[PDB]
Amino acid sequence: IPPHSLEAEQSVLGSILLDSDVMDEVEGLLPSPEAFYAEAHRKIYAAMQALRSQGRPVDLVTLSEELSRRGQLEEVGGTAYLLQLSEATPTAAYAEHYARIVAEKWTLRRLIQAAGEAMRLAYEEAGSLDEILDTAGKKILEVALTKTDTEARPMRELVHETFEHIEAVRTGFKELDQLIGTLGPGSLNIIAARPAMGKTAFALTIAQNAALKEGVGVGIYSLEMPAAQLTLRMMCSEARIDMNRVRLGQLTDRDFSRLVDVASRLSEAPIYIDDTPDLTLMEVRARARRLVSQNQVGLIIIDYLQLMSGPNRQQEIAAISRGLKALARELGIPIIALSQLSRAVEARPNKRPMLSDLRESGSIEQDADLVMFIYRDEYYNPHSEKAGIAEIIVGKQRNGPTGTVELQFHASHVRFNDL
Repeated sequence: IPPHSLEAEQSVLGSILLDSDVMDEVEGLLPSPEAFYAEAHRKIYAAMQALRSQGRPVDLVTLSEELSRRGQLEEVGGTAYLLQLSEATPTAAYAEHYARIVAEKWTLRRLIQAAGEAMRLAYEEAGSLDEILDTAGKKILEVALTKTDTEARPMRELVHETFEHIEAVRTGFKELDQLIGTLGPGSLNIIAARPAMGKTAFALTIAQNAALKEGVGVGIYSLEMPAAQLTLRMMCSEARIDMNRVRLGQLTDRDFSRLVDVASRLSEAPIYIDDTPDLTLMEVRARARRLVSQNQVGLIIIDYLQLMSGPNRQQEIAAISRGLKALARELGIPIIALSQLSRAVEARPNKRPMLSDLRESGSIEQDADLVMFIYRDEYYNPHSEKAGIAEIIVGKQRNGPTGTVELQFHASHVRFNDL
């Protein structure tokens, strides 16, 4: 008994016949013929597009020519139906309006199908519970995130959307951003370093710059430390208070209000932290979808990869990174995954990481769009003069070349600042 609007479909086709220039507008809201419920209208529309795909004016004459060629001129109702579409509407000025109706009715049908797909998957019982729930959620979430079902999208549709976007997440580090640009939609980004190098501190800075400055929602999978503590660290770091040394009864009335103010700014940030300790890939996916749909979220951080479970430790990690790459794509947002490195990195004179070091943790390099390492000279040389300086080595990216960019690191309250 599927939702549709025969009148709106007719008005759309009819108003295109009255003025083929509305086709611009209409194709925006109705990119794919599948939007049309009536088999007939779907054939008509597909032919009207091909006529634009050939650049020849779409009217009552050329449409019959194109249809009868393919053969459906009678299927669609003859040129008499075509005639009726013309007169059944007095203007072309409302094209957009009727298209919005047709577009919306389709989404409902699209949802009906996705839901029915989930329902059919549960009955079958083929595949583990995790796999069922994963596909069920992917289908449903696709209805809201993808504009069509079309397997291969036409360039015209694609160009329209990219151009629409260029008439209108960043790391926040001005010099790094120059080198790598933004962390693109649907990308896996990897921050890898030896433990205690400051990946988390680094990641949380990005999280704050994105959420507080750019105003983009950011979800954190804090697999290692509990949410409560991660929150204390952000407050205390910002407010310049070493919570590990300084006790409560040792706070000045001044710097106390100071962290209440730092706590005020943080409290308004759209940062969501999930600290469930031992998540599988499937679980992270399932949670991500719930998070992303309940909240405006443009960034996800996994801290850190090696603490995730499997359903060979290299192969589990490689299956995880692959699944995260997929997730990023499915949601159209960047995902940061933090990664630990082997002691292997340290068994050589030049103790700084390089892309090669990653093949030790499986085929992870292949699925990461960006790879950034963190090296500090203080880590392997208590004396050595590069104290306050930390270096971020872009091992792999697509917006520019490789390169080491340097930032300030104050070990005191564990922060990263521009140079």
